[PDB]
Amino acid sequence: CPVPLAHTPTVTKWFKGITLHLTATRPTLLTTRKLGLRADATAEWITGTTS
Amino acid sequence: VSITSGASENSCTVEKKIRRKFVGREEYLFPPVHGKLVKCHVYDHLKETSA
Amino acid sequence: PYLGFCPYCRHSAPCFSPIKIENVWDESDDGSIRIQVSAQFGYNQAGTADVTKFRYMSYDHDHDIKEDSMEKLAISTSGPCRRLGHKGYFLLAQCPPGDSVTVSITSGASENSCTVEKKIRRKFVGREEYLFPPVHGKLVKCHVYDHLKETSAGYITMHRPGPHAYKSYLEEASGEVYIKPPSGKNVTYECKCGDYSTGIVSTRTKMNGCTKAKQCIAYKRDQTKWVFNSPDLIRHTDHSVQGKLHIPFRLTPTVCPVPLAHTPTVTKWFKGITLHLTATRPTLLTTRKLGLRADATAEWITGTTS
Amino acid sequence: QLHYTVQEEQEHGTFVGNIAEDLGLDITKLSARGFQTVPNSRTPYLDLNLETGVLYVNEKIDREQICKQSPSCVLHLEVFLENPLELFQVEIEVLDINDN
Amino acid sequence: QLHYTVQEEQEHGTFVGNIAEDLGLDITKLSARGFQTVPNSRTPYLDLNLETGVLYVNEKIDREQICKQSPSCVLHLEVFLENPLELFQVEIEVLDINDN
Amino acid sequence: QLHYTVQEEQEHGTFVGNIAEDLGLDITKLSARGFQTVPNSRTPYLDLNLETGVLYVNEKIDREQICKQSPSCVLHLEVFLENPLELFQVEIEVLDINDN
Amino acid sequence: KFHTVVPSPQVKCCGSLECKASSKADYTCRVFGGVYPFMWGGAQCFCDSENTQLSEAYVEFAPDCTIDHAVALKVHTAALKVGLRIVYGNTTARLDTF
Amino acid sequence: PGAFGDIQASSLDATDIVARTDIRLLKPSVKNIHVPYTQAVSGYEMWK
Repeated sequence: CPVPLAHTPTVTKWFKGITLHLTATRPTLLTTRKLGLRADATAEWITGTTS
Repeated sequence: VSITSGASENSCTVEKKIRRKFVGREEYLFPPVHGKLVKCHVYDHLKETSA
Repeated sequence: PYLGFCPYCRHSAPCFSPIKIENVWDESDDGSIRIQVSAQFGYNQAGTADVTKFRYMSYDHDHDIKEDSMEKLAISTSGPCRRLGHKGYFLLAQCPPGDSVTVSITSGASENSCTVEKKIRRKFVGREEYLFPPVHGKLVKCHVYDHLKETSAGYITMHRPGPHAYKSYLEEASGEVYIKPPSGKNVTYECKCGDYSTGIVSTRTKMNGCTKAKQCIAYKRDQTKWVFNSPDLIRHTDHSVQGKLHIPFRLTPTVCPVPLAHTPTVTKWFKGITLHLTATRPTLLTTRKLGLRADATAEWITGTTS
Repeated sequence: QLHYTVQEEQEHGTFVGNIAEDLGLDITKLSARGFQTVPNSRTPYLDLNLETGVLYVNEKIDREQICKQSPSCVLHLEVFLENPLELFQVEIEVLDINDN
Repeated sequence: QLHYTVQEEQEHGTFVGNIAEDLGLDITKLSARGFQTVPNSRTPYLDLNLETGVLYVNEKIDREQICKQSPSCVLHLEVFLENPLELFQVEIEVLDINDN
Repeated sequence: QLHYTVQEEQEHGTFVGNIAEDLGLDITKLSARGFQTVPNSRTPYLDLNLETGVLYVNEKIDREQICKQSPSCVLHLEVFLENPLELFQVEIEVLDINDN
Repeated sequence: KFHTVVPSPQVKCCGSLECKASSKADYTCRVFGGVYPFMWGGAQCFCDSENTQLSEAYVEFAPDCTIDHAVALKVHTAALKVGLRIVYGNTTARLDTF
Repeated sequence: PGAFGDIQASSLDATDIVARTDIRLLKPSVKNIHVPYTQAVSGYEMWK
């Protein structure tokens, strides 16, 4: 099945941290995880434009 | 499902919550022209297959 | 009239129907949608004045132009719509709120139809929603799309048609490629099998020094017709402005009737008022203090409250 | 709504009616109030004089390709005054040729 | 989108066209990618030799039986590859016979 | 549900089927149980004898007027009992009479 | 609302194109390698190698922007003008003053 | 991009239109010719 590819995010860097500016006309899944002892796993469905 | 025997519309209806579902990590109405491929499953149209 | 890449069709797959949908504007207060399409509606086969028929690029190997009665077009979204006007590459229609605009030139068997995703939702003008233009009530200014085909909303720059290669023209026999131009249709058989080899023939001509059809392309020259700057055609050598066609159905100001709410019952109390307002559909209420501190209050109200 | 009747096959410029007087609109003020057809109501068979309110047939009245919308053969139109805002309506029925 | 053309009555096993060669796919590699038609596009009238990539007529073609709601009598048919994923499209159009 | 069959063009008062007898409902208790036709299912062609649950022709049976809804001429009726609550269905199939 | 106009793509059969600078609003151009595209025949270029394909896009104003559009303004010090009706004794007058 | 005044010009008919809408082209992937692209939503619409 073909599936869409979301708009490429704009990454803004800062000291020990990142900011994703996201644009998605429809609900897009965002999933982040750390690479350490604790996953700190986060999941969120995002619509519209946000940060 | 109804048989339209002229004006003899014998019919039967049953409740079943048929939602619009999608596959992958993106909502969409139609399979987009451009994007990634992914593994999906659909019913085979060949009337001679066997589920 | 040019065929074009269509996102989705009646077989739910990539299609090249000459009815491909373009931009779908819907800034009309009445809810009319202006649709640009890839098939000219409002001309005869010659492209002179007419209203009963429309011309679309053909699927045949000749890939000429065919004219068919406009009665076959049935624009539909969530439900059947109603055509408001027709002019070349543009159609005006009013549609029920829907997620997708579908043009159906189909007639009986001829199930040609394309669909593009366009969010369409009922809109209202004024501070109160109305399901229908109400009989009574104040009239306010609004803007709707004009039904006069003459009135022009802009122009689109059309250019010369880029080379369209069609596989049937080329034919490879025993490792020998023979260009087979249509009868009376000189085809430019430009090919390169290790060396550039152009030329034009009108007869079954074996391209010498060439054995792979992958190295030869055959296409005719119908440059007299003009095509829209549609991103589904390879541009030709020159892509400068060949002509401009007016955009019909120009948006124009007009008057629209809006409803009037039920006058609120006012209860007076010490340094304060209570508004027993009442409204069936969403009605906006805005109260601002007449002093330096505006302290404006804004809230859409439904039902009855105080 | 000013209901009017017109026969078919009328010539261009054929008179139908004076909406201005029938609606008691000031004929002198029509231009002053921007008297003009409602854009989303304009229809090709009909045309309106913007100085007197005289209605005159714009196109040879085709009692077939109109009448695919109705065998009542209804042509439908609206007109308005900008200042003050006033909206008015017109209906035009294409009568049959009685002298067949 | 590949294109093929056919007429009615073509016998079972009538050659239509290799799709891999048209798309420049190694015919030997077809097995390595499990090449076959997409299960929501198949129809019985056409069938594919998976090893060679040759499409043939699998049941007698008939504009009357196949091509209700398709007067030019397109059959639309589709194909894919797994290693890596790829997908392709074929139209098969049935023309009239001039030996009428 | 009680299936019944009946000739068309039969006159008013022509007895057809006895629902209370076929159902086995105590004929004498019908009135005590307030036996009557279900409101949103009555047909103008038929009426029910409330003393015995006896259904009869109320108006002239006709395929052109009864089977207007569906050529399959199978009229439908419902009846109910209040104390205790009970509900029943009746299907009256209009025959193609052998005299046609 | 901007209208995102995409000019018709141009393909060099198996040569190579190059992206020229333009002045259109947010003018953007990119170059892609082997494409071997399809239009309706199934081969719109011979020599399926280094099939350079140029993509071009820019934006302009939508046709309906002639009416629905916002003007951005900077305001400076505002002057006050008043219309006055003055009546003295029995005689009245109207005037407008700054 | 995605904010008010993402497209600007001195007039409706001005040819000196300047914009920064953050539009990026993508490599086409399906063999049918088409140009795909992605773009931030109209900041004018967001402000509206």
